[PDB]
Amino acid sequence: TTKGEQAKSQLIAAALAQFGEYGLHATTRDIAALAGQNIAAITYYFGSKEDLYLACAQWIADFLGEKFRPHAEKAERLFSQPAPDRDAIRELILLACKNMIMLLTQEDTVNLSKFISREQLSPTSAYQLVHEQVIDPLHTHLTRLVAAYTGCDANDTRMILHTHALLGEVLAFRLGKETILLRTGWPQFDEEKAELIYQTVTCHIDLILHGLTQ
Amino acid sequence: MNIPTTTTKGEQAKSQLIAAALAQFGEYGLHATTRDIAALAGQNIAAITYYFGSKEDLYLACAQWIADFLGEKFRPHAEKAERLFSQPAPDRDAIRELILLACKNMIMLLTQEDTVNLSKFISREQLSPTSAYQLVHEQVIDPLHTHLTRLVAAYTGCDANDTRMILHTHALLGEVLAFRLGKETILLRTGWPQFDEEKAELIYQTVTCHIDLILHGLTQ
Repeated sequence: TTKGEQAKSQLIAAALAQFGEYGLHATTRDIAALAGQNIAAITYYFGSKEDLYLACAQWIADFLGEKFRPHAEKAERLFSQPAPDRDAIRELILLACKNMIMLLTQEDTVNLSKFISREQLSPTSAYQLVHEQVIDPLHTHLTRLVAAYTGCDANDTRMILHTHALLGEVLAFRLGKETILLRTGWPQFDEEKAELIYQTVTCHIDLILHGLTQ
Repeated sequence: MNIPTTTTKGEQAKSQLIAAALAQFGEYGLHATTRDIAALAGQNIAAITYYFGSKEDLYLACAQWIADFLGEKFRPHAEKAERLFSQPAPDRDAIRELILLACKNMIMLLTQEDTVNLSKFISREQLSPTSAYQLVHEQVIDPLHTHLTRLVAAYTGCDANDTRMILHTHALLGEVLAFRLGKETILLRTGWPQFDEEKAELIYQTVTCHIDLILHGLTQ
C-alpha cells in the first residue's frame, strides 16, 4: 500500500539519520519518534533494531543500484557492437563520475554516506550486503572500463589500485566535505559548484587515463 | 585537552581514557556512555569527571589529541614547505618531492590500525561538524591543506588562492584518502586481508604515478 510504503520510507529515512550518526547505539524509540510513528511500526515492518539497520543497508543498495542502472545498460549497448570505440569507453567512465559527483553533493544523500563511512571502517553484515549487491559490481565494472581503455588487465592488482585511487578523487568532496567547504569558502554545494568539481576530476581522469594507456 | 597532569600515573590514565574515548566516540558519537569509556579504559567513571569534567569535554579533548598527533606527524613537512617558500624561485623538483613526502606520510599513517579510530572520529565530524572539527581544522588540516595547495600551485605555476587550485589539490588528496575511507571495499576488491608495509608501497606507487601525471598536465 502507498500508505504502508510511505510509513516504511519515513522509518528508513529516520533510521539512516539516527544510525548514520550513532550506529547501533541509536534507539528504536528515537527513530520511531523522529519518523513520526509508533514504535510498533518498526517491529511490524522490520523487526528488531538490527533488522532495521540491515533494512537501511538494503535500501542503500537498492538506491545506488537504481542510480547506476542507466550507465550499466549504456555500457552493455556499447560492448554490444564489434566496432571498437575507445573514446566512448572514456565517455562512460567520466559520465559515471559525473553522476557520482552529483549524488555526493546533495544534502539529500549525506546520511547514506554517514552510514557507509562507518561500515567502511567497521564492517558489518550491512556492508557486505551493499558490497555484494552494488559496490563490488560497480567498482569491478569501473576497473574493467579503465582496463579496456588503457588496454590493461582488469584483474591485475595494479588496475584495481589505479581505479580505487581514481575514485578517491570523486569521493574526496563528500568524505572531506567540511574541509573543502571551509577551504573554498562555499557555504554549501550547489549546481554550479558541483559542475566545477566535475570539471576538476574530469581533467585529472583524462590526464591519468592517457598516462596509463599501455 | 584540559588541565595539565603532574604525575606519570595521571598522564597514563588520562591517555587511556582518550584512547577509549576515541574508540567509543569514533563508533557511536556522543551516544557513547562514560561508563563504557571508563570500563574500556580500565579507569573509574569518576576519573573522567576529574580529568575532563564532562563527556562533552572529553569529546573535545579527543579532537585536541588528534590535532596534536597529526600536527606533529606533519610538523617537519610544514617546516620544509616554509623553508622552501623562502626562496625567490623555489626548486621545482624539491617542491614535487615535498608533495610526495606528504602523500607518503599520509599513506603510511592511513595503513595502520592504530589510527583507524582517529579516522572514525574525523569522518563523523566531516559530515556532522561540531566545535571538535573546527579545532582540528584550525590547528592542522587548514594549515597542511593550504601548504599542499601552495606547493601544487608553485609547481604548475598557478595561483594558490584561485578556487580551482584548491579544488585540484583536494581532488588529488582524495587519491590518498581513498584507501582508508574506502578501506573495506579496496581490501575486498584486492583480496588483501589487511594493509601492511608492502601494500603501502604499492599504494604509494599508484598515487605517485597519478600525481605526476596530473602535475605535468596542469603545468601546461
